[PDB]
Amino acid sequence: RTKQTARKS
Amino acid sequence: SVSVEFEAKSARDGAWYDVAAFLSHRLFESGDPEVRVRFSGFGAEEDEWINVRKCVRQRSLPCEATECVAVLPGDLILCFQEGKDQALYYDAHVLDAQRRRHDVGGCRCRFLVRYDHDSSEEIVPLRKVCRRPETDYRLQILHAARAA
Ligand SMILES: [Zn+2]
Repeated sequence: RTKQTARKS
Repeated sequence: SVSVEFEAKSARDGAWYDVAAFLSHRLFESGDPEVRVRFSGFGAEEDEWINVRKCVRQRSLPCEATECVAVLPGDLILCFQEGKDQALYYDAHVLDAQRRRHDVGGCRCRFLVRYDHDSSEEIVPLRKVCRRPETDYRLQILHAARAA
């Protein structure tokens, strides 16, 4: 199953 | 067969990211092998050398609605810290759980968590929580309690 999309910086 | 997938901790931010591929290895006389990692959904420019023993581990599991019972005070979890300028998965410990009856949308429980890297605290829903895979054990135990 699926993780949330990481957004860096 | 059972698949085994990994996540790796970045030296840039101390957050954990899914690993898409292991590209190369390097060894030191002092020990602690390092592996070159391509991160899932990021591409070559984000590639990193990662300490295998310290910063690579079996992937944390985003929770199914029924699996909130396997999230306990005292646990390390991988928690989505969603800010305005960034949103990243960080290690955290569960301090307290407010368990509420589920509805059409699934789990309504809430968890007070404390992030390991900055000691900041947050109340989060289950959709931001990833279980360490060994907690499958708990669920298995629970599964054995059912009626045949
Ligand atoms: Zn719940």
